[PDB]
Amino acid sequence: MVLESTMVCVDNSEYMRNGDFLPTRLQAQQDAVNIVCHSKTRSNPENNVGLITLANDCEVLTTLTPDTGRILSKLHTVQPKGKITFCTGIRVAHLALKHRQGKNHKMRIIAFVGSPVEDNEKDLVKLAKRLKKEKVNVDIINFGEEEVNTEKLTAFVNTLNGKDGTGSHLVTVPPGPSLADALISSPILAG
Amino acid sequence: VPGFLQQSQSSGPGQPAVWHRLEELYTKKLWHQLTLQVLDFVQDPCFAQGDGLIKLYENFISEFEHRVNPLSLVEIILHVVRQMTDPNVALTFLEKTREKVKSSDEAVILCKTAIGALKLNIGDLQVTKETIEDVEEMLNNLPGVTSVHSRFYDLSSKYYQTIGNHASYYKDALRFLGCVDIKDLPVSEQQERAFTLGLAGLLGEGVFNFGELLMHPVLESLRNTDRQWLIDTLYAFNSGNVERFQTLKTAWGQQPDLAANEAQLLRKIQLLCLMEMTFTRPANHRQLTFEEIAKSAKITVNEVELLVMKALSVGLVKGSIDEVDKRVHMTWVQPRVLDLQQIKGMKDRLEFWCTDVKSMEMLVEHQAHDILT
Repeated sequence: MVLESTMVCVDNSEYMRNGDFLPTRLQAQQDAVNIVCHSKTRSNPENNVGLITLANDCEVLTTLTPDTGRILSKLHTVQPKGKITFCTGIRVAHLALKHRQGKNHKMRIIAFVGSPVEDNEKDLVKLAKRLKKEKVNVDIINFGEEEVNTEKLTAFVNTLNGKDGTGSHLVTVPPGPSLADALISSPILAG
Repeated sequence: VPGFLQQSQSSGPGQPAVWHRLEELYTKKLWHQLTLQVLDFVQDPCFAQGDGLIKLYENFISEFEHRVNPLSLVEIILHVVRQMTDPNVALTFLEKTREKVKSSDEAVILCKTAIGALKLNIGDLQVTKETIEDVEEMLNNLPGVTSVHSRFYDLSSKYYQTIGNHASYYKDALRFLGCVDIKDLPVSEQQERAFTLGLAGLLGEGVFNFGELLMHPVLESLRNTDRQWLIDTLYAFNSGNVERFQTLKTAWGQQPDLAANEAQLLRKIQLLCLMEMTFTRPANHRQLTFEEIAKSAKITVNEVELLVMKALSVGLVKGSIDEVDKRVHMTWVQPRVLDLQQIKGMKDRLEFWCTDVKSMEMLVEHQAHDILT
């Protein structure tokens, strides 16, 4: 199977507590963690997946482990109130990826951005060239309400990698009512 | 339910403009940009009959959404209570919001501070000290919010207004003086704020001087706006002691509340000079005479006993009194402030100790370095 370590990032920003995604984004992104942890389980047994809180202070409560049980426990009562912070959210998972015992696993990060961010374009392009030097491939899936047809995030994924690098894909929520399972139905079949 | 917020959609000219977006915020079912926009309308001064009607819909939001923090619910209820004018029905509804909301973040600190802010009309003294004591007990873990500690000062200051142990007000106002990071409020309020703070802190019996915290950098800009008779008399209580002109000048400046504590201030400066007379001299030479104390404190020779021995009970000096010549032998001292050009002379007193030990000790083992090998 493919060798890599996937680090899932839940969105704890205060804008993620609304029930627009049925029944609530808390359970919606919980099912999103359910489908990414079960797919990586069906993908390779050697994949270890932790969680990271992006907004406010960034702390990983569950050390990187192949078992998602403790991750599912932290999905409940997470108290996702705070202001979204982007620039640190990728690097905090990058440090968790440098603590891996085995060096044969590729560095992989999946994050959810459900809130408008104040991150400047200079900061995301500095992280883009930094990830170019660090080879890390990040697959982001945009939830929630944000700038219509997100650009700085799309340009972030574009300028993140190149040639090929097969790759970083960005999935933005369509402007219409839908279930969270329908939003994650596309990435699970094809990245 | 939609028509309930549609009848309240127009509060006046220009309101339905942004309300066209406000009603489009819950159609997308986002209650957060809705929270910030509604809270902005609640923060926007109004009649206000709009928030009183729509608070039931905001309550309906909190029902099925089950999430949104009570912080915003306290911020809206403090705006509505002003228009309700009745604290009792506000206490029944606020305590209802206290028991109906639970989150990982502690809601007891924000609810009890809201109850304490609404308890000013009860009027006071009955349940005040109990809930006020519960605020900082629940604030001990984990005080990372920094926002509610100012509300703790609000209910603690209104708890002090009964007078109320003046000595405690400086400690509570210290808590506020360190709680808020940036003042971000007009100095015209903080000039009298630090004024009555200087009054209640100086008139306190537990603190005889504390001239150190009088120089605190965040309050010194507030003292610059204040008249300089208070700052100069605070320097009289910093050093002094008499300085009979300045301790009278604070009676010229502040008429009330000084007449009761005036004799206490005189006793406080009479025990204040005892540390500074032995501290100022290079000395020691720590043995003084009755003529020094009786001339400085301008008190009779019979009361210098009570004078110096009370300072022994204060704890600023442990010294003993030689009553044959009526001399006073000081011991140790109470450190208070000091000053610029003192770090330099401190390096002189140090470097001299440096070359002393260096020379002599390098002479010691200079003799015996041979025999060691």
